Amino acid sequence: KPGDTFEVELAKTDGSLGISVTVLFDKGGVNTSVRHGGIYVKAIIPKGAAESDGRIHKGDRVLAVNGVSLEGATHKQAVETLRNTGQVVHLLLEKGQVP
Repeated sequence: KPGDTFEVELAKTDGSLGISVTVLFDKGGVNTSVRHGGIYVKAIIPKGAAESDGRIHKGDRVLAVNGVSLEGATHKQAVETLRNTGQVVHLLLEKGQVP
């Protein structure tokens, strides 16, 4: 559903995740304005990964990484955790909105 939680198994082919995420670019919130934002996939850069698996698009909400809630994280901290994770990263997402 367009706000469902899916722990996506995002497998890195080589050059890290294909998702360029932001924490939240403050323009309110595409689902959570009164609530804190998590992390958002801003875009997909080739690689494979998100685009290849075909789950994540340029607007899905990232809640966490394998249950490690990204609440109050800046985009870098999210990605730092996404770099601490190995070849296949599990991310806890919610369906976002597309551009």
